[PDB]
Amino acid sequence: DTKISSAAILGLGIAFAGSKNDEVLGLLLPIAASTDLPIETAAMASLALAHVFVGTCNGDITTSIMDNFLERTAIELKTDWVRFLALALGILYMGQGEQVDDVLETISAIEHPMTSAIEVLVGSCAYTGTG
Amino acid sequence: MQIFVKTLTGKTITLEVEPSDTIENVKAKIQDKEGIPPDQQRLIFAGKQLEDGRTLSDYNIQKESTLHLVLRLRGG
Amino acid sequence: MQIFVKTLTGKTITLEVEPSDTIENVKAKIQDKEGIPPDQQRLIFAGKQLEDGRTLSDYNIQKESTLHLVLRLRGG
Repeated sequence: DTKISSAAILGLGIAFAGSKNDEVLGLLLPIAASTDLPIETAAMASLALAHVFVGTCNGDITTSIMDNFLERTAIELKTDWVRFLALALGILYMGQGEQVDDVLETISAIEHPMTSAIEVLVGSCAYTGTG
Repeated sequence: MQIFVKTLTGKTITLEVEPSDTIENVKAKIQDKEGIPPDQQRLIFAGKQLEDGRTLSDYNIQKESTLHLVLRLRGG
Repeated sequence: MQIFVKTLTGKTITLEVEPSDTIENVKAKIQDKEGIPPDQQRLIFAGKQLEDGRTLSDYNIQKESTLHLVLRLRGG
């Protein structure tokens, strides 16, 4: 059934929910992209932040998350998590903002047609899509 | 020429360079502006990524060009 | 001064060091405390990874400084 994991992260999310402390992040980010430890507790964490920084998007984030879709590295393992990850990159922003438009420009500027699926996700959303 | 550098955080930088300038020289100028180490930088421009050594001329990078700068894949 | 070393998910170790202390030296103090060998350590601060040799003074690392102890292992 439900893995005690969700219950854990859930508590943390409600813990530093309203606290723009550069500490929690200084710990989550690494565990999410410290280029070492597995990618298990990593994926989840990534979402944890998204929930908090759901509104105000930081830099160190989009930076690591971005440098990931490209270099990826964090390859120690693999199974199924690109779904939740991609989702974050989407809600990563508030919604109405050409900011995302620029980002896509970066993903397009670089090869790696593997993330294509994503380009269609974020793209379809926000601007350039509806009609 | 005066080229711009847009970071993935939310800020731009106006650096005065030239065509003969080597990407390496640029990265250095940045390290002096902010504090990011060369071994930890990623410059992208309309075309692809700028490799070290080459010159801004190779990438036909003109003036007022926006350079997408991104840090290495880390956490902190 | 007394610097702190927070582990990704272990504990916050406190070590008495100085500004003239070399990173390598610090890593040694940690290896003596826990059991992690230097060739398997990685002190990260404000996202800026500290290299061996340098001193806690070069990074301006003052007292009660929180150092993010991270692990690493790559080469191929």
